[PDB]
Amino acid sequence: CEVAPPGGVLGDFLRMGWPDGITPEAVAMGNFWSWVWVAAWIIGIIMWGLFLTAIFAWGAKRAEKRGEGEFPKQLQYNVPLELVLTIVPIIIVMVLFFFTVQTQDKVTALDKNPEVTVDVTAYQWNWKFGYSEIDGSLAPGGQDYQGSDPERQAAAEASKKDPSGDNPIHGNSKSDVSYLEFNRIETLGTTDEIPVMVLPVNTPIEFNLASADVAHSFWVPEFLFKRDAYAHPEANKSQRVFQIEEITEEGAFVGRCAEMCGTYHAMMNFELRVVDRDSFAEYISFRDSNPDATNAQALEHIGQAPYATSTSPFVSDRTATRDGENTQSNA
Amino acid sequence: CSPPHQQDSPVQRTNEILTTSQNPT
Amino acid sequence: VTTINAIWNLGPYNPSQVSAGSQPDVYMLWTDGAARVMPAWELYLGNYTIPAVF
Amino acid sequence: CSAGQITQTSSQVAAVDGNQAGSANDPVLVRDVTVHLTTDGEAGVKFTAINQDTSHTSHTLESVTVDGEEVELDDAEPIERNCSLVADIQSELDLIEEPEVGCIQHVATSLENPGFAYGGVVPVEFVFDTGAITIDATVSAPVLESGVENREVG
Amino acid sequence: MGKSFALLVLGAIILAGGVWYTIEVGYSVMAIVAALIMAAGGGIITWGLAVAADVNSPTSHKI
Amino acid sequence: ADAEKVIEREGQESFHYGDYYAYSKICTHIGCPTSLYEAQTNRILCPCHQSQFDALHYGKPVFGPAARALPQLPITVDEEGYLIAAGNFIEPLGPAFWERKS
Amino acid sequence: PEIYRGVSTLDEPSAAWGWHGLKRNTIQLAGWISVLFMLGYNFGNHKGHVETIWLLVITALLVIGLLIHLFEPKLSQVRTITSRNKPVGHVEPDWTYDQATLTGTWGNLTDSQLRSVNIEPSRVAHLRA
Ligand code: HEC
Ligand SMILES: CC(C)=CCC/C(C)=C/C=C/C(C)=C/C=C/C(C)=C/C=C/C=C(C)/C=C/C=C(C)/C=C/C=C(\C)CCC=C(C)C
Ligand code: FES
Repeated sequence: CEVAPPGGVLGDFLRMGWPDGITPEAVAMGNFWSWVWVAAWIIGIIMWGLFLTAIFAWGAKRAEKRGEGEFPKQLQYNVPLELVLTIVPIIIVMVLFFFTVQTQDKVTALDKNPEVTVDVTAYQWNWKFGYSEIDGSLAPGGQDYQGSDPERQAAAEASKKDPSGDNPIHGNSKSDVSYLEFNRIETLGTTDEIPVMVLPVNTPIEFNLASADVAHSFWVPEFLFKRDAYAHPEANKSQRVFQIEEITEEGAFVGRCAEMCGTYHAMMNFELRVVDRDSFAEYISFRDSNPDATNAQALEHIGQAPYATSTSPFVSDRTATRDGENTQSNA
Repeated sequence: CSPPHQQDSPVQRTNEILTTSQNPT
Repeated sequence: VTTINAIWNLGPYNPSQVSAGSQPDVYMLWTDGAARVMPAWELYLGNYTIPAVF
Repeated sequence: CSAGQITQTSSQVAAVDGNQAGSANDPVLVRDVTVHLTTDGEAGVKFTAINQDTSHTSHTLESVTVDGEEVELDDAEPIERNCSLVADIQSELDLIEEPEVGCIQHVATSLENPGFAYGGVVPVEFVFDTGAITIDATVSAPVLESGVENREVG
Repeated sequence: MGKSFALLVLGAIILAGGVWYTIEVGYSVMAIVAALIMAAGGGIITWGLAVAADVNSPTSHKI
Repeated sequence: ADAEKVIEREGQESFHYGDYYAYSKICTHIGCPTSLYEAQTNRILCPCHQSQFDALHYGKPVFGPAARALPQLPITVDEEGYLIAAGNFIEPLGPAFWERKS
Repeated sequence: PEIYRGVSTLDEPSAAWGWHGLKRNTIQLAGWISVLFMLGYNFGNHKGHVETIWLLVITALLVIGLLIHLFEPKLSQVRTITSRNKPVGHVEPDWTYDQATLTGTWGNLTDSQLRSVNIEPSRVAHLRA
């Protein structure tokens, strides 16, 4: 909403545990949530009161001590009051749906003009990020950076058909991967390292999701948003692109998988690290110039933590984890 | 109810390296 | 209409070879199953032994 | 019951002659360490040294020895993080292609046979700039080109 | 009124026995048993409260 | 890696020849060939009545009707480089009978 | 209803036609022999203890069943009153017959109520006299 929550302890209570959020539409979703919770609390107390009245006021022992007799008034129908009480929730959900449409449409609109677009690949069980396009302001070359790898993506387009011929699924091979974008600047998540995507502050950013394997989901709790990543998103008629108007503050933020994908569904964490806009140019020029260098080396080049400080990788041994120290020491 | 002589050894099997005789060349 | 005891693909007997499914005939399976379920209790008495299959 | 914390599929190692050293927490791992000794008498040490030091302290294999005896190897580049130095005898090393994409490097080896026996096990001592790694390895012949050899009676 | 006092008091120490053990042991299997002891204490607390509820407002008048 | 954690039987210390061990194939329960060598669990298995012998714990039974360990054969290479039996079984192999000691 | 060889016809309707009642001592003896055998099962060459969990659970439940079958405890029938329910000496009136006859629980209804049930009092004045 354009109107902020009550704030204070009332806002904290109404929050009620949501992260504050780090984007404009995150603020909008939080405000809408707070006011919806206000209305919900009104309804909740104003009906729990009637049940409590039944518990304490409408008891039988009281009315029999008062001499009311063995039975009450035996009223059954009050049609005007019934119609009024039917009309009330109609108007409540109607006026709620109006603001729901407002906030939803300003969230989902794909017209935010990205400066950065990152292709994201979900696979069992880790994340792989790849910078797809970068505006000339942040790109190394002054002109816009385009990251699609010609040879590796050519392999993807060649995988569509004719492995000496099976082609069952609508004329394509069952193992098609032409929907995945392969980029030359990539960060690859492993069981030994939590992947970290590096993003700037105060730029419209775009995410292009896809999934090598079963369906996953991308969830950043600080965006207050999550989107499902599917294999062949075009075939599913699923929208695989979503844009954030900007991120408003720097920092490291955990992001999780919110879709049941398999055995190691809990181990599939990543981190989203938001850095000063001037440092992002250094990061991308460093990764481009000497591609053999790892992601951690680039983060050292910035001058921040080489590894995800938000979440450390899980211990991969099925017996050592019994004593609760299931955290790997990255360094 | 287990055989009397079926006893595990005290020896801890430090490696006993092996070789074969080489040709004079 | 139904094959029974297709000996031609079992090969001749030699004491060093065995198959996974090597049960006796159906009417003997009970006395096989007994040998399968006995918990290996064996007695040793000096120079003598009562095996677990007694 | 089979899907518990102790599981049969999880405890398995590769079906190879080469021993291995190092946990996931150790800086440098040696995989598939074996003493090869072809039927023609030539010998060497097959192994793969993988660097995973999170400190990014790139190493260089200073030396390898079998029972204290030297093994010849040359042109070993430093191994930075997430890189593999594959080592094998030259004849076997020629059978596989060096990958132009990825960090792998191929290096040849050879050692004079002091009389090692097929079947037995011998210690192998690696020393890199950052430290030494010891591991027992078996002695065996290289693998035949599959499908070419027949059982010959004489 | 009635047993509800003692049935509460017996619980109040058992619950205290549970949570104490919970803050003693680390993350371990025995922490699960500590949780069970703590929950048993809570159950006996509510059991005392429910017998108190029955005594306050009986609805099976004749024994 | 698995030859490290072998337990030797008292008196059968030097029977192996490096990685090579040599057990009797005749089951100690009723004498079916055992013959089902699980390559990872390292359990020699008998299909007749499901006895399991730990190949690392000197062939001692671990499951099934069998009560007694598989006897072991000592082996060694000859002058020419073939494998030969370096001795006789020290223990009566096959199923047990009444007068068999242990 | 006669008792044949220790069992009553009411419990075993064909008590006179065959072998019906095993003595409870026999049931106890068989159960205890079974428990002894199943506890012996856990002295074999098996290594794991999941086997032990299954055996111990089943033997514990066996012993529980055998102890209750040994003593065969009982509880009394509770004599409380919960609600408008009435004690055992009550006699239930046939409310339907009363409804269809205007007698008993439906007797002596006033004129207004008789009209309220679509019954003209003129056809009923002698019945309530
Ligand atoms: C876990 C999520 C896995 C993925 C993804 C892949 N494999 Fe795997 N592999 C896995 C296990 C648990 C095991 C051991 C159990 C077994 O079946 O052997 C393996 C084993 C192999 C082997 C056997 C090695 C041998 O010495 O014989 C091979 C050759 C192998 N795995 C290859 C492989 C490849 C190439 C994969 C991706 C294309 C792959 N596996 C996926 C677990 C997992
Ligand atoms: C060859 C020919 C001719 C034919 C074929 C083959 C054969 C010979 C076969 C035969 C068979 C037979 C005879 C069989 C028999 C069997 C029997 C009799 C058995 C019996 C058994 C018994 C038992 C095991 C028992 C048990 C018991 C018990 C456990 C009990 C218990 C009790 C309790 C617990 C109480 C309570 C109750 C409940 C819980 C239920
Ligand atoms: S013959 Fe091997 S288990 Fe019986």
